[PDB]
Amino acid sequence: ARAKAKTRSSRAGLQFPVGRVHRLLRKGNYAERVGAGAPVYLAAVLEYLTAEILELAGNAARDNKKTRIIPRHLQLAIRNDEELNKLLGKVTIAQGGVLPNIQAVLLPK
Amino acid sequence: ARAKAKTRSSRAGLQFPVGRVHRLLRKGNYAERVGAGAPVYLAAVLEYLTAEILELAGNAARDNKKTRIIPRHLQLAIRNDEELNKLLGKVTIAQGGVLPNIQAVLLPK
Amino acid sequence: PHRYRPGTVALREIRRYQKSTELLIRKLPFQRLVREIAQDFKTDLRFQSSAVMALQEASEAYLVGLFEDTNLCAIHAKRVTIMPKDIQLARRIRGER
Amino acid sequence: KPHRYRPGTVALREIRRYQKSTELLIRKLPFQRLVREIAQDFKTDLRFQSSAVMALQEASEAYLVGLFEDTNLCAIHAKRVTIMPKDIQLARRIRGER
Amino acid sequence: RSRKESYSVYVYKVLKQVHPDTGISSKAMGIMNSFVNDIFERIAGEASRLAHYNKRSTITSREIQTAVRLLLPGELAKHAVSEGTKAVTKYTSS
Amino acid sequence: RSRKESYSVYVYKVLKQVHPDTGISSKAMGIMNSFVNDIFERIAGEASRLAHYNKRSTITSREIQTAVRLLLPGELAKHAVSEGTKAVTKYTSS
Amino acid sequence: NIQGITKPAIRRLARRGGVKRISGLIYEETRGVLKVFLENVIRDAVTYTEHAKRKTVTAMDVVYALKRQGRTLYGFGG
Amino acid sequence: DNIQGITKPAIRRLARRGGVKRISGLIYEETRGVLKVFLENVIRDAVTYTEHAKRKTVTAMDVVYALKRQGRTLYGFG
DNA sequence: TCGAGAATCCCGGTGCCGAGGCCGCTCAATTGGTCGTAGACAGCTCTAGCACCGCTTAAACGCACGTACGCGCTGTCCCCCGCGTTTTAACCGCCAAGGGGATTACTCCCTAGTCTCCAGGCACGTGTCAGATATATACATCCGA
DNA sequence: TCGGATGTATATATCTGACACGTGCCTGGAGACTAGGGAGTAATCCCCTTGGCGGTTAAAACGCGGGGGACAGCGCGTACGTGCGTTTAAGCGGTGCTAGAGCTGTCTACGACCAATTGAGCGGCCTCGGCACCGGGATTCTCGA
Repeated sequence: ARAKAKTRSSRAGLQFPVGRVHRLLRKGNYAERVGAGAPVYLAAVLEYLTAEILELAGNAARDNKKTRIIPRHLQLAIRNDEELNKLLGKVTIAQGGVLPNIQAVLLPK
Repeated sequence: ARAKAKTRSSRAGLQFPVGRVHRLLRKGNYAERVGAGAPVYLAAVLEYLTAEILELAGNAARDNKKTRIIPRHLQLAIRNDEELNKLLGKVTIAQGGVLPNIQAVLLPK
Repeated sequence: PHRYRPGTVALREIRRYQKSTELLIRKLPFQRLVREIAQDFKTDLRFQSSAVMALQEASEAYLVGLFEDTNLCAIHAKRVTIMPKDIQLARRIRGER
Repeated sequence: KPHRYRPGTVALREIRRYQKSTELLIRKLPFQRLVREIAQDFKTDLRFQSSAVMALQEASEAYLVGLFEDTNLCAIHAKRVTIMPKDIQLARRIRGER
Repeated sequence: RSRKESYSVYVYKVLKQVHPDTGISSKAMGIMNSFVNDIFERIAGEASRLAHYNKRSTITSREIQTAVRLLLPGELAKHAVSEGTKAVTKYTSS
Repeated sequence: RSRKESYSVYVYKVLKQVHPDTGISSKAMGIMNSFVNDIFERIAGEASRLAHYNKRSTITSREIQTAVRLLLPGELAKHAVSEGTKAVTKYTSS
Repeated sequence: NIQGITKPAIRRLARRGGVKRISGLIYEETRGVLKVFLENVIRDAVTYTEHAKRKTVTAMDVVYALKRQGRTLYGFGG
Repeated sequence: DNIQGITKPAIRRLARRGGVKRISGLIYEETRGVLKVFLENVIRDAVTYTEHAKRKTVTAMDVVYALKRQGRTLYGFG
């Protein structure tokens, strides 16, 4: 008799998939062999970054009285943080726009 | 009776090594398998670029009454060209210096 | 007559256009320009619909960034108008020339 | 009466002198002390190879020379011949380091 | 007809934990997919280069940790390292 | 004691063909070694990415040629392509 | 066809950039810069298209060409 | 207080190689801060490489890799 | 437009240390077979890209006026450059100790490769509610008297 | 300071299509097993990094004088902003055709792997000439009367 199956994500306590990450690592020509904890580590890091971005974007969307999230909200969340703007400083987000900014010398007297 | 050995470089009519390039491609985790003509092509390109740079550097060395080539000559050859300067635009050469250049506004009347 | 002073409507337009997210160039002329430029590298070429959209988005973002740098150069020169020399200085420092 | 050159002459003479040579222009021992002082904040009881400090000094000199080359262009654009902290700040902002 | 795969399921599952009453549009979902793929490629490439430098033939959690320390800035790196260590410890404990 | 390898012999052979009476110093030879290694790595990476995009598992002279075209500017690319094609033809002749 | 990029469009782009007064000679310079940028991207896109032995240029090709020059774009696959 | 070992004459020599004719008196303090930031950024990565390799000595290869990671390739040291 | 002074250039001679060639030798590249899969070619199906025609209207174009901003010219003062004198520490040569980088054996635990079996995730269809759009205020901001 | 005029934020009503969710199915991930080598640890050797001491002298620091460049102020004129009336072409909708992308099935040549065999490229010596330095004189650039 074979025991009931149990996904690796469930025993790692995660929501991102470990098996798919393992497969992508193996078929990506990154090394000859892949260890057993590397997919778990990579999945946890990816999940944490996704959670941070989503929290900021949801706050931005709720600020302007909306229920859904759009690229404008994502861009505002990314550009108003200091570390995320450093991590994604060479990235263009389609349908995102720009931040409001006018130089002080141009305003009327 | 095993016939006399003959290097692949000799069959290709080249001076750069082909077998070593083949081994380096095989052990660099670039793909699963490597074809037969790729090392020959790559070695030909490398030899061409080396010959170009060396010809210019030797002209620079002879321009200032020297027999040997030095990093200053390499820098002069690279910077005075247009295409090599574009190919090597983000590179620092040790003991090379700079090109002589003074803005016209700073010269005396 | 109710003429506004010079510079009021310009600031109003700045405020209006830094709040929206739509494209600002006409799609048919941009498509024609893309095809005309492409025809020099290969003949009888076909384009997917989303490729032109990607090209337009990248072009608009690049131009907006360049104008942002040009404005800082012009202010550094104690001015409020932008000139071709400002664009040239910005590009030279950015390393495109 | 003693002999004196006008302001600006010896400056151009030095520009020509240093744009032709290739030697280093900072003192080895003070630079080494500065590197070892900076390194302590990340790990204790570190050792350095002889060539590592040379590589660091080469990179630093090249970086500063490029920065001054851009600052001069800013200063000339402002209709001046004297460089300033605001010129350095503008050059860095456009390059994207700030 | 071949079928494609994405991270939409997992992104939705994560979003429902931080904001139980919010939705998302298709454009935003595509942007999030691009973000995940790009960060994956960056980290994997850095780990591969480390393994090549140290004459090793295996990619391990030590390599992933060093790549994260090299790529992420400031407090993001600290929190990511903590999350990864906790996940690996929990996985081993079972 | 381990022994290492470099491109000094081939660089010297190339130099003696274009300038039969000029020597070279050790610092300049090191600079040439760095140049050759850098160009090799660039081209190999570009070919690997191309082969991955087209869902293949082999690296060929076509991939090398396309990588050269993408990496080198202007007349350099044309001359390099001609040199590579001539070398491959001569090698396949025997 | 470069004349199809109009003065009002360039003015809108400048307003989103945040400028207040525009000189009369800006427009020709802008057109030249745009042309150079487009040529540089499209050349690599067509090289990718030719390698796969196709007659159609795709968004994947455009995204790869943008990424090769340090201008990564999100929102069109990848 | 080792940042004072970088002196005013040395900064002037660097400027002269850069092509500067006149210098104001507040440049030196700014140049010192710029250099400190650059050195911190490179040395942190070099130490990270050393710590992964499990050594107690910084080598030239660590510095070269750290510089290359920041888009500052250097020739002539390995 | 010319003389005096300071700086840079040219040249002959000495001396030394680094480039360049030679020898042993060992390890990596060459040759000869065998085998299994990756890729090349043909045939077929159907998506989607291109071309056309009418119309409605929002944007582009062109002209006229005037105001405010760019740019030249003057004058003042203070700060930075050039030079002489005193002080400090960088640099070179040589001794001495030992911390740690590098290499060689030995052994074992971890990862790759197979095979069977099942549930997670994808394609597809369906209904309703969040958001877009029109109209009517109500209110804030600018401008000249 | 204030009234007149214009632009913008806010509220309410009504439609519509995209998102959120079931449902069937199929292929890719998990459970169980075997085998072989990558790496972890202990021991030893010798190199290269760090610390000290003294002498010479070149660079750094300090003070003084003066000239020229930065900066504020005023005036003149023309180039760009704003608004109105006429013209042009983009956007939308709907028809219709076929070029080419995408998938599937056969088959064969080429790249991987393994076992002998030998010569090319690396490490270790020597040795002579290209270049570094010194001293002397010649020519050039700058500055003031």
